Amino acid sequence: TASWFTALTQHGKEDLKFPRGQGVPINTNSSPDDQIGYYRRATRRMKDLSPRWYFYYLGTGPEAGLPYGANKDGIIWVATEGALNTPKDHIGTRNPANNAAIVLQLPQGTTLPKGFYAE
Amino acid sequence: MAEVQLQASGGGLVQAGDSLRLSCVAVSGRTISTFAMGWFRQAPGKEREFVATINWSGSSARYADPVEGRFTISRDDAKNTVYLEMSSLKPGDSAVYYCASGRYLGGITSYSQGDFAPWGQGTQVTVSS
Repeated sequence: TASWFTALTQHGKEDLKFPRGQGVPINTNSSPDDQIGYYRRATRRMKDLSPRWYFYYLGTGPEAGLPYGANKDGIIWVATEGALNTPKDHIGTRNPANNAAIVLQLPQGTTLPKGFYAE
Repeated sequence: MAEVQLQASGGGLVQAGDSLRLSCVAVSGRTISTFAMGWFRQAPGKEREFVATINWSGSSARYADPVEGRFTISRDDAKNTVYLEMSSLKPGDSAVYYCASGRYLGGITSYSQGDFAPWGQGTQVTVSS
């Protein structure tokens, strides 16, 4: 079980956040109804590597139980206009043996915090 | 399927011309904020009918033709509740009323049934002549 995409590395002090309507990775095999979920910070650590933020679709992942909006540390919430607030059970999570991660891509003009870069 | 996450209330038996006020409450962690919302109704022996949709901000609302001018849709995101204020009620407005969660940051143009999900448990409204 893993994110369908690659992480956004936080190179900065600022944590990941997106304006409403922004921050959902592009997946052409997903629909407008699906375009909603959360990013989970995972920090590696002897030194502390930069934090990595992984996107999971709503209703999937380590915080599958959280409803959209719930407050938990290291959980931030994103959605695209048109998404529906239903669990995305059909998309699910990625099994690394059978499938490999999708390079996270954000639409042109997406607003990112300082220290975040999208190829 | 899933547990109910939207619950309508305030239905009753009323007489023609009376007004009623319905509420639909998100529960179990569900939020309605920054989502459009809808009210639908099922008359006895009849298909689901679009009644009203209010957009994500509350600026804008659309009503069905029969309900036009008599119903008013409203939202209070802080309490997670949507409301349908019904006036000069008619026997034909007799039905089961339920709300549904609409699309993220949507409104108005999206009034189809596929534009909403999940769907709420309803409350029965009966109007006598």
